[PDB]
Amino acid sequence: IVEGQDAEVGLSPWQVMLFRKSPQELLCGASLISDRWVLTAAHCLLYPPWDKNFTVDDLLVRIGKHSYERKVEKISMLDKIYIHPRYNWKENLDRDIALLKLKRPIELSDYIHPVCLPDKQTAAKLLHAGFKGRVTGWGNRRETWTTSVAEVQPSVLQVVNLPLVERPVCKASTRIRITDNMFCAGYKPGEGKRGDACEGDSGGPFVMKSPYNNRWYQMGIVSWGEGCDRDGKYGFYTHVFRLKKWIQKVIDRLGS
Amino acid sequence: VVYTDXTESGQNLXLCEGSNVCGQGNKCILGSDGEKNQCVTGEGTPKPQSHNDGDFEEIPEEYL
Amino acid sequence: PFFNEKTFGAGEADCGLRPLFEKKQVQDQTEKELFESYIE
Ligand SMILES: *[C@@H]1O[C@H](CO)[C@@H](O)[C@H](O)[C@H]1NC(C)=O
Ligand code: NA
Repeated sequence: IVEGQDAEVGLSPWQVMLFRKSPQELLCGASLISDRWVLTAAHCLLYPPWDKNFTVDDLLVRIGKHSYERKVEKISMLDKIYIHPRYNWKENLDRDIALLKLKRPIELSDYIHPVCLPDKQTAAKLLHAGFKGRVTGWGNRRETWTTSVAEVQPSVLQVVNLPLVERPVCKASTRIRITDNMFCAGYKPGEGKRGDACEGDSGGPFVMKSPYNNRWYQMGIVSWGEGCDRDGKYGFYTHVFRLKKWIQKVIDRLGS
Repeated sequence: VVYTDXTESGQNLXLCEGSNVCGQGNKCILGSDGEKNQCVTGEGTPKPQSHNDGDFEEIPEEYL
Repeated sequence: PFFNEKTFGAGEADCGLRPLFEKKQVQDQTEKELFESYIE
């Protein structure tokens, strides 16, 4: 998270870190949507250009983390990986969505609690240019560094609040083909403010709070960016609501 | 994924011309000093993934 | 329930309500900003 702040404890109890087993390292963000299911981006799991295709033995997820925070964080193995069948990494990450099933259901706590997924009304009410959502993750505090990556890495979970940007403005900001499965968010140059997702935040959630029911909803998954926090550029995010039918399919399949 | 600046000629899936990704099917000719970079048709090598955050405390051996 | 609880698990009914915030009728440090964006 570029230009964000230390999150308060318990701010984002649905926050999940995806972790490689050996070597131990942060791979991506993710979110908790039930006691048993975790949402992330496809590209966190499958990405041919980097020769990346993880199996369940390669990965752990970590939940309830603020900074090993024992008696507060839960580490879980994965039972199964599900990647959207029409995930198009060849072009520019159309349908960048994946579900991970936890080996075993976890207990909820002050620090562990699922986010809501949007429905039709939620999307219609909340997705308007200028409405601000919120991005959280453990990724780089800056796109580049002088000496070492270590220098831009946060000690605690970062948060930033960023506004949805108009589709035409999103399309005008880049030459990449934008689809209906994506949206962009961020401040225009010469707005008063800055901020963006950056390396190690991808797969993490873009949430919005409903005024109507006081509940948090994941409208987005951090998907892609040209740089982090560059002027005239915007973060792009998987449109979760538009892909909800696939989410339902996977979860409602018998013996999933 | 974040597309960052190409660091050697021949790379793709990185920022080549200004803040624009140079995509698959293309490769990035790095300008020397005073030269612009050029994204051209050709086979490119993806800019490698940067060394991830591997700085955490060790977790129980049970989780292997 | 949008998901069958049998395959989805527990969590849908109580989702999006944080134990350290909403459950306690307490606001986080920046959520006011989010609501201002809807109103102003
Ligand atoms: C993904 O890996 C699995 C091996 O579990 C395989 O079934 C599938 O065909 C792979 N896809 C790619 C692009 O390697
Ligand atoms: Na920007």
